[PDB]
Amino acid sequence: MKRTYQPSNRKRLNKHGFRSRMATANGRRVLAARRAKGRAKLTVSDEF
Amino acid sequence: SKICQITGKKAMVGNNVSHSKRRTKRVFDVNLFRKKFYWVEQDCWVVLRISAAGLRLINKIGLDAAIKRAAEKGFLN
Amino acid sequence: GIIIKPIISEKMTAVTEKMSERYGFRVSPNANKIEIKKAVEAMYNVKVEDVNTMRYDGKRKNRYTKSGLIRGKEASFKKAIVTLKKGETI
Amino acid sequence: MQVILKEDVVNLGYKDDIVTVKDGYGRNFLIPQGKAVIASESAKKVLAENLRQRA
RNA sequence: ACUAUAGCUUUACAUUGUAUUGGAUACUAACUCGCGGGCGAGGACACUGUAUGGUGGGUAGUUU
RNA sequence: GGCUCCCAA
RNA sequence: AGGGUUAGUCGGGGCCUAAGGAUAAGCCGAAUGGCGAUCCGAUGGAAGAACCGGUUAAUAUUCCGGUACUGAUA
RNA sequence: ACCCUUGGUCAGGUUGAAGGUUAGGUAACACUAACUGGAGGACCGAAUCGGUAAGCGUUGAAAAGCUUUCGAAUGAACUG
RNA sequence: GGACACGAAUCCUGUGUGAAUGGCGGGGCCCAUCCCGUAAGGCUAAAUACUCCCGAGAGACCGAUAGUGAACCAGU
RNA sequence: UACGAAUUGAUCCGCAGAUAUCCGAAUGGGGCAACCCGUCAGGCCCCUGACACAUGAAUUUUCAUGAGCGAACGCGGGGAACUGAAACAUCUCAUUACCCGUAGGAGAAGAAAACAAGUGAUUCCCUCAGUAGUGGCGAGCGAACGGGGAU
Ligand SMILES: [K+]
Ligand SMILES: [K+]
Ligand SMILES: [K+]
Ligand SMILES: [K+]
Ligand SMILES: [Mg+2]
Ligand SMILES: [Mg+2]
Ligand SMILES: [Mg+2]
Ligand SMILES: [Mg+2]
Ligand SMILES: [Mg+2]
Ligand SMILES: [Mg+2]
Ligand SMILES: [Mg+2]
Ligand SMILES: [Mg+2]
Ligand SMILES: [Mg+2]
Ligand SMILES: [Mg+2]
Ligand SMILES: [Mg+2]
Ligand SMILES: [Mg+2]
Ligand code: NA
Repeated sequence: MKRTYQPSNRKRLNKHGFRSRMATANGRRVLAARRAKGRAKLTVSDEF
Repeated sequence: SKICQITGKKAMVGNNVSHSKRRTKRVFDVNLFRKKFYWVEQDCWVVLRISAAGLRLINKIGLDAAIKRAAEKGFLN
Repeated sequence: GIIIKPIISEKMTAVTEKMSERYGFRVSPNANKIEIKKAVEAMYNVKVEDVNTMRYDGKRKNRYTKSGLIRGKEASFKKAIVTLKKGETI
Repeated sequence: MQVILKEDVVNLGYKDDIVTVKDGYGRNFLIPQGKAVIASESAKKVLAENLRQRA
């Protein structure tokens, strides 16, 4: 049975990466909210 | 950003009011158009996006004076 | 000073007992072969023939405190196997 | 529209005079085609002065 | 079903002017389109703004 | 593989 | 806890473009913005260039010995 | 789910369309015979895609499965 | 059409018009008298609002399932 | 734990300096943030360290200014619905929530084409007053003049 999560690093960074968040105004809104909450990880670019 | 370059007029927000006083949001739009003008002082042709009220002011006080007044009022740019 | 420390290990001892013109250094991860070569010439007054490099990432480790557990990492480094000209040692 | 006349105009004479016309007839025809110019106060004063220097 | 409404559509004013025996014709200069990098075709119409009358389960809020 | 045939080219 | 992954020739990238994306000149639009041909963008095109034998507890067309090739530079 | 660009895959066996050649036959076509040929949302059947019927499972090995059976398998195919 | 306490005097304007130079405007529909003021140019402190932060203090506020989600490895 | 520094004045405290890798408005060009690839002037020597190389607005290519982030308070541009009216459409919720733009230490307002039936620019507090009004005259909403103060 195929499950919902099928990993792909290129797709992950294209969809949720730091540059894609910075591209639009609402992505920068998301980044500002996460910084205000104080999250240790800001985007999926942080994980390794 | 469709604004009359001579008068500065822009679209207004108002209501459609039915007979039963139902109120619906609406826009009053400017009677706006692009027109080509002969500028006599510089002997040139200038295309202006203006309203009919702006055209009335131009026909009243001349195109050069209207352009100068609009520039001093900040409408022209 | 890109060179951090020499490599003392069984593999390095075996390769030096075999060839005797080969020496292993641990250097900064961003130093390429030309600068590793010039640096070892400066630090030891020898002529260098060839350089082989490999990048190591740090090992992941488990720091143990009184209450629980923390996840940490060691620093990354670069290995540099250095071949001197036939006749010289370190 | 109030216009000083600059050249001769058919069906509307009075060269070098003050005349009223429809705004389109004069914004789209005369002023673009050189004859006539809008009679602002400065141009009215200059025209009156030229008339007094002629007379 | 009741009330609105996007859209479509009618007329008036503005954009919008000139002549002839008014409401028709004609004109070109506003305005629109094509070609080439001015020329051709239209033309005071068309288009758009304001107002107005129709149509409007396409859409919405409700009642029963 | 050239080559032959075909049309959906 | 200590050790272990070695490349001019292997793979990738550096070069090129597709869908698409971001934009220039311009266009549209209460604002935030939306369009719009050069650039980006592989899943495709181009890539210059070997090997037989040994060898570790753990690497090998990468280390060692023989046979070569390929590109710059003086 | 659908679409766009660019790649890949489909053991083996069967059947025998168009067409071609050589005979007869025609005024010429027509029209019969043999061989050849290898078409097809053609046939049987692995990989593969799907999910017909039955059995098992139902605090299951599994938040939809397994075994047997069954459909398609050069295409309106499957797949990265 | 909108804002004004106000669901059509005052103020604003999408659309179409359009003066005056003692004149004009206002006093809740409209006229006259009376009274008040002088539009279509601009600037201006104080008394007013708030606390990310720094310093000094306080509480008939809590005392580890309370008090901030977080007294500790906490936006972990 | 070692090993060192320190009365020739360490460590520590106050003020002033030096250095300050990479990403990020990121600004030499790209990019999958913390990476890849360059040009021109020099200096070393295929490779290195140190310069410069963005865009928009005043401006005359020399020059200053801006971009981004960030508590609340201010001003402005858009702007709901649940709810209440014991249903619901005018009305209410509310010129609220929310989105967007943009200042300052405060901002906005402010010196009568004013209120009134004598006062004399703004702002804020207490009253006037739940009054005058307004409203399917329902649910509700709700002033101003005057007086007392801060300034
Ligand atoms: K080597
Ligand atoms: K390597
Ligand atoms: K499969
Ligand atoms: K101020
Ligand atoms: Mg372990
Ligand atoms: Mg319905
Ligand atoms: Mg409702
Ligand atoms: Mg390219
Ligand atoms: Mg590829
Ligand atoms: Mg192995
Ligand atoms: Mg078949
Ligand atoms: Mg099968
Ligand atoms: Mg089959
Ligand atoms: Mg707690
Ligand atoms: Mg850039
Ligand atoms: Mg109700
Ligand atoms: Na850069």
